[PDB]
Amino acid sequence: GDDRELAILATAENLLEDRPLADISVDDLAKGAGISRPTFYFYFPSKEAVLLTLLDRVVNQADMALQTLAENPADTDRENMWRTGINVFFETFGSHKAVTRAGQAARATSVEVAELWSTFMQKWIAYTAAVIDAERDRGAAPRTLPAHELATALNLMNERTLFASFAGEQPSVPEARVLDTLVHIWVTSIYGE
Amino acid sequence: GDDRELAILATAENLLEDRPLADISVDDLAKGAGISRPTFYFYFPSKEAVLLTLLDRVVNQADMALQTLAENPADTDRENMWRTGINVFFETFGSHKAVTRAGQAARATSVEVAELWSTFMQKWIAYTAAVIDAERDRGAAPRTLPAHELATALNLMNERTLFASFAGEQPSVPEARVLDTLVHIWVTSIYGE
Ligand SMILES: COc1ccc(NC(=O)N2CCC(C)CC2)cc1
Ligand SMILES: COc1ccc(NC(=O)N2CCC(C)CC2)cc1
Repeated sequence: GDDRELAILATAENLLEDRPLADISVDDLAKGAGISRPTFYFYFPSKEAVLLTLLDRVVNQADMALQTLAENPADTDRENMWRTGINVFFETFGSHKAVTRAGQAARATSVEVAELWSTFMQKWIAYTAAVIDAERDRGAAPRTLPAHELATALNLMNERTLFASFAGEQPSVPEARVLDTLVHIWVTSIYGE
Repeated sequence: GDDRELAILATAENLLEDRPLADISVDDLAKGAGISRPTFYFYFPSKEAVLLTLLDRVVNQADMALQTLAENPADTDRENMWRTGINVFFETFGSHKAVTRAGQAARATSVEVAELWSTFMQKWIAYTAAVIDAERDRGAAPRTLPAHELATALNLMNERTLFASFAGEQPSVPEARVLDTLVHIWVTSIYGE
């Protein structure tokens, strides 16, 4: 079970580097995984379900990395604190660009992909707002915008900006500049009065 | 010519308030415009071409409003200067939410829609960077990030945040909060050291 499922998922991630999900057949997935087509349908109903599982894996990888960071004591340097956090997403999604690209596109056509992304964005926004609230409570950040509203716009900026950078969209921030760009906007907007 | 073309465009904008372009037929468009199907094909090749023209109209409306603002002397109050500028996009796109929603979705499936949006984003980013550069030259803004990179992330934030707000996505900034939210992040990031 585990082994043939993992092989299908690995094959899908590899083929999505070359082409979009529309141009990948179940035959391609079964062939890559060394199984028959009917055996593929035992593990997944569709190529779309495979992408959902890949995206779920990547999103939970980012979330579990963020939880690991949240568990350790807080970085005493506020800019570095936020940079290490944004970097979890930069490195996790940047290490899975094909799944990232395909998953964002699938939000349009898949309610399960749209709901997965929504769910995790709400969790990441809530956490961001809780950190901003803690910074205000300790007198390290000014009481300016509603923290949850600020957190929402900053998280949406990172969603759009990181995906544009990884896809090489025109326009985009160069990948080698995007972490510095986003940290600057987070720190100035969280700590600026 | 002008009159039947305008009627098709008006019908399309009206029907997109009720449903997506996928659920609107050429019959629906011709019927709404008081023409036959074959007469529709004289003016446009597809329902997709109608949406392209609607989006083109809206994007050029925003751009021409921004040009009008760019022509007048600069607002002496830096926060108000940026607020009046962001408000051009808030009001223009917010007044055409059905075309906005349908056009953003069509970027996925239409190279002409994707190129239209890209073209105008590059123009708006260039203008933003030129204003930031002028603010630095006059000693009103600090020389922090590369202006074009800062401008790119701020414009992508507005793209994603305003569209989420107008679509009522979860998550989103409430529409009644989104202008204040974005102005705060632009002003703190442009003027913060
Ligand atoms: C590609 O999509 C996203 C990429 C990044 C984000 N969010 C973040 O960077 N953080 C920064 C650190 C914070 C404590 C949690 C949120 C959201 C979406
Ligand atoms: C919905 O998509 C966008 C909505 C807004 C923008 N950009 C802007 O707000 N401005 C602010 C003022 C500046 C001088 C030009 C750019 C881009 C995309």
